[PDB]
Amino acid sequence: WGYDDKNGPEQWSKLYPIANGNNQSPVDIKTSETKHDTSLKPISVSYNPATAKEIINVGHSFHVNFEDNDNRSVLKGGPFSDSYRLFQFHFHWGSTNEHGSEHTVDGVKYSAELHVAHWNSAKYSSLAEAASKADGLAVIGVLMKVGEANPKLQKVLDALQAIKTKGKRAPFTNFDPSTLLPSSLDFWTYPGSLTHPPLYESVTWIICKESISVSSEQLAQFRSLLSNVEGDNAVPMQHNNRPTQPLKGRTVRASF
Ligand SMILES: CC1(C)O[C@@H]2[C@@H](CO[C@@]3(COS(N)(=O)=O)OC(C)(C)O[C@@H]23)O1
Ligand SMILES: [Zn+2]
Repeated sequence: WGYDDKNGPEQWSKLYPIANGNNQSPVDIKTSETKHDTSLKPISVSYNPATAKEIINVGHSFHVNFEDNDNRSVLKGGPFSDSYRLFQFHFHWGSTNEHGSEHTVDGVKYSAELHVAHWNSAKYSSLAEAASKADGLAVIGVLMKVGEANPKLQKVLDALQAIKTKGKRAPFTNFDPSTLLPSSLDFWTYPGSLTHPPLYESVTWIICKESISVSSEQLAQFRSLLSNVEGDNAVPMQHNNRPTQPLKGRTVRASF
């Protein structure tokens, strides 16, 4: 699977029927229709830089994995009663600065989007087990607006030269991804899914209202990553964001 014309988002329903489900992500957040929930507690993240493990080129994107054998790096608060264990973060981008984010706010598309994923370690004992549970995954989404260079992305960006082609991987250690989050953690939350196959509707989304910046050149670096295996003709990763999906009755709650 990928985002090309033949194997993109529009063709995912073929092997994954859940793609047309009632809890799919991403979605367009309409602020006039969100419901402020007074019960929503503040988002609390506490990550240990030592849990950073490695970075991998998966063909359609790349992601940074974290050791998730214990609760050294966790997420709490918000709409959760359980503690969620950090295990990965990655980005989504588009072919041009005009688009790239997965979620949209009042129809506005941003240039990219950061996803920090965690799994429910209070109820399950592994990502594999939690991945398909309705309450198994928690993912923070941060909209990235094209503008000033984001120094926080530096380490991530510098590591890409070692995993240029599909399947390459390299250690990525000593990094706390909470340093990538916006100053304010006011958020929107709704029940959704993974935005890439298998598309399980096991994700409780936490979308930050505040965006973070990224320069046009930094985005270029993402797009310069290759989706081909070493040796083949270079084929740049131009985009990997899935179109917004129907809310189908779901209510998007706001912590503010
Ligand atoms: C690079 C990218 C998109 O992110 C990886 C992998 C497969 O899908 C994901 C999607 O997670 S998401 N986009 O719902 O946060 O689901 C998991 C299993 C959480 O890993 C994510 O590809
Ligand atoms: Zn994602």
